[PDB]
Amino acid sequence: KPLTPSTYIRNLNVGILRKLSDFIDPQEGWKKLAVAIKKPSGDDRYNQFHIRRFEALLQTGLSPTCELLFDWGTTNCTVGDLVDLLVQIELFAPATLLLPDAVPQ
Repeated sequence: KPLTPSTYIRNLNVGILRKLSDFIDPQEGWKKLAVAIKKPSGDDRYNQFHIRRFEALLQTGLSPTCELLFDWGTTNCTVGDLVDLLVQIELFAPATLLLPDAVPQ
């Protein structure tokens, strides 16, 4: 089904998750995203030790972006939330992957 801002991250299909990984895992994109995600209190959702755990996934050939999205997706955050964060951290390519109309041009 076509993505909308309301789609939950936990419902994204394998294909889109893998492609998001291709855009976000390189060049510490996943770490920019991980640091940017806030709890409702405004506090960081992920501390340095959470981030180190995601980092260690490279190198068993695993994707930190996937782990991050799987974990964060347990909060019922949405494609809209993710696109806001991607625009904020200037990872425009995966933003356009998900919601091309939501991206500043």
